[PDB]
Amino acid sequence: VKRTYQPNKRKHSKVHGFRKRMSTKNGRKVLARRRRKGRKVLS
Amino acid sequence: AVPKRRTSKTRKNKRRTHFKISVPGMTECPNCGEYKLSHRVCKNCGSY
Amino acid sequence: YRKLGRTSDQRKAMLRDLATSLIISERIETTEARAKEVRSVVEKLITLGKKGDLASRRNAAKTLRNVEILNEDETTQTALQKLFGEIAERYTERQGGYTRILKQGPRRGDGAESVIIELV
Amino acid sequence: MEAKAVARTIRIAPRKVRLVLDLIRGKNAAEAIAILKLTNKASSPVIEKVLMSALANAEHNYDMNTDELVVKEAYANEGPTLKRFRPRAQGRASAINKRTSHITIVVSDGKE
RNA sequence: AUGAUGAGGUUAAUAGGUUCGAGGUGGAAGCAUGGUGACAUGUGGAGCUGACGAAUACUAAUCGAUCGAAGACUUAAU
RNA sequence: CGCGAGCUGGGUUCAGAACGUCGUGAGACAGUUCGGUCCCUAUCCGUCGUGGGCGUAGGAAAUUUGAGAGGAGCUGUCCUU
RNA sequence: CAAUGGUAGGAGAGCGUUCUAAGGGCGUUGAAGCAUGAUCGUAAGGACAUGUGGAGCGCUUAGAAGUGAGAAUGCCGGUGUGAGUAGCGAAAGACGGGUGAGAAUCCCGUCCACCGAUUGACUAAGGUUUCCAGAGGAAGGCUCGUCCGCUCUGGGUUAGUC
RNA sequence: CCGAUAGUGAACCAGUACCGUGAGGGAAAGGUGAAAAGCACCCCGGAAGGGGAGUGAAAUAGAACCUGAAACCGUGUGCUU
RNA sequence: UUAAGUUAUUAAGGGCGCACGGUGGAUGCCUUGGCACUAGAAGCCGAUGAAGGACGUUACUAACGACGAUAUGCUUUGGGGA
Ligand SMILES: CC[C@H]1OC(=O)[C@H](C)[C@@H](OC(=O)NCCCOCCC#Cc2ccc3c(=O)c(C(=O)O)cn(C)c3c2)[C@H](C)[C@@H](O[C@@H]2O[C@H](C)C[C@H](N(C)C)[C@H]2O)[C@](C)(OC)C[C@@H](C)C(=O)[C@H](C)[C@H]2NC(=O)O[C@@]21C
Ligand SMILES: [Mg+2]
Repeated sequence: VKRTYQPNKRKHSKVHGFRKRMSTKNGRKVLARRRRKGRKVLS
Repeated sequence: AVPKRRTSKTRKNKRRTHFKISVPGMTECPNCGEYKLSHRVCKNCGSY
Repeated sequence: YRKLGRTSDQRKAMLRDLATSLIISERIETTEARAKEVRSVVEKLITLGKKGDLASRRNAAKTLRNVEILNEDETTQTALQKLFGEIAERYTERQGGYTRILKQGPRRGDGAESVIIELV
Repeated sequence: MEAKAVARTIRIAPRKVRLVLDLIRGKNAAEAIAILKLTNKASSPVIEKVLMSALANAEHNYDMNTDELVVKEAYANEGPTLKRFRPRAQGRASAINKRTSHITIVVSDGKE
């Protein structure tokens, strides 16, 4: 059966990805929290 | 269809009283003196 | 008789193939049940060979596979020709037997009693 | 008077080896070897190996003879188990314990 | 089901094969004749035939090994 | 109202729908109607068969009596008198 | 001389664990833990001896508390039982030769069988090194394994026109 | 005040394994010895292991390495059935 | 010898004690790290390109620090003493 997450590099990097989070202030937030947390993969 | 209770060590060891391997049907080989299975060809020599 | 844990078409085929291979090699290694069941087939083929008339040749052609043996000096001849020219003579005077069986110990991968069925 | 030989962390479940070690307990060395080499089980090659190690140890370290050698006692006990899983149905996973065995054999000349 | 039960292990018919037969099928192959051919007829109830009946050691039950008694006291007849 | 870890699932008792009735309404009625997922590898006792051990004052091969136990246990028509 | 069953519950006396203050002590001539024992007190519990153990720890008085577990379908970690039971995930294999400590399972060969609007050839998306040649066998392969999409070593992707 | 189920989630390549499309969520895991003196050689084995010899105070301190409880699994047996 | 009566032995296995092993990681002892504070600095870094990172850099080679084509670092003063 068709399950979820039919992977796609372009959409993955479009809906997510550094420049997309840097396009909205709320996007800028999640990077802020992820650095405060010391995350290694930020977007 | 599930065990209503534990099988104690006593019951366990009791059930497996008859669960054992038998010593092989081995006889001495007439050409080499090493043991072989009866009615089989000796694997050390290769006789009868 | 035995079924050998196998269907009818797959057994018919296995028995005839095993008989052919025995005829090629004159002694092979296999499990007890299949030796016990190829014994009769190979013995009956040799009987078809002890007559050599064209009817028995044509009739024994049913079972044997078509194989080629390279003898010494690069001489070539098929299973039928072997049966009717090199094995009919050997057992012209013997009135049975034609095969022996030598039990061997169990194999490793299973507990199957391997045996060697050989043309006597 | 006694010779030791041990195989540790053998990849066979101890209760599977113990069946075979329930035959060579207290028998002579030659008869014991003939049993192992002819018993058609999985653990048998790994135990025969231990018997040869024990007899070699006896000859090379104590210079006792390998004919009057009875098997004083031979046993097997659990080892460091390896834990694995099998993907079963409806997303559930069941466990598989790949066990091991610490096989011990001591052969004696039956004296002091 | 396995184990048991039963028929046998060479001083042997227990099973296989070989030979003969029962039963089943129904006129094998190769020939010769006739037909343009599709086919038909004689050989020849032929040929084939798993379990069914009998004979025959031709092949396998060759070699070997384990277990298994020596008989309690008491009293009465003896 | 024996028996669904032996079976079915037609009725009834989920969500869909529809008619009659009641309710302004959401909805409702033991009023109808069409449709609607029956899971479980048996541990113990129990039961039906089938083995091994031991005891029956020696070790054995065969034939056994029967303390008990179980199974059967039904009945029609015709003729004769 | 009288009293002493007891649940919700009230009252009193206490036993134990960690730490602190002081005093006094014990310790490689073997501390704490751990194990055993047939020892002592009315109880919570306290000693002693012998083994393992290889450095800290008792006793008196008094202070403080993360102070006492058997149950919460408690949480975490180990190990059972069911049991050598269920399962071994659609299918055709047989045999000769070789390799090895070991082979139904690896390599070669013959025969046989399955697909064949496809289990065949391409190419996208996606995965990223699984690709190739040597070597290995712990682990992963639902068995075995000398084998591999596994492990170790060294390699491999070449565009003016796609 | 805690001494590795505590004390930070994290004493140790930790906001990391891993999980999720993502926001996010999130672990487990310290201790050989004084010194590495980390076991020269020999023996069985293809190897893993082992058994001697040697190092060391100690090697049931041998690298999964201080102490090593209980559940649990074995091997003997004195007394029972 | 025959009767009549009585009683062992047995242990396929099991029970209880005892001894010796295994797994397992509790306990005791230990501290690499935490926690809560007191006193004294400090309490703005960036178009002079910041905070964070990515790719690199060693004799060999991945990781972690460190440092960036002058890359496991370069110049200088003062200490610095194998
Ligand atoms: C395949 C394995 C899974 O088994 C099952 O599905 C079986 C089939 C199921 O049998 C039954 O249906 N009844 C027997 C059939 C009776 O029909 C009469 C007509 C009807 C009806 C009805 C009524 C209301 C609702 C409802 O209101 C509603 C909603 O959503 O609101 C949803 N519908 C569908 C309803 C339908 C099990 C066994 C079921 O138990 C039984 O239910 C009864 C309520 C009580 C039974 N007793 C206590 C008297 C009980 O024995 C359960 C509840 O499953 C649904 C089992 C539970 C434990 C599970 O959840 C397991 C994990 C299952 N889930 C799964 O994945 O594995 C299963 C094993
Ligand atoms: Mg799934």
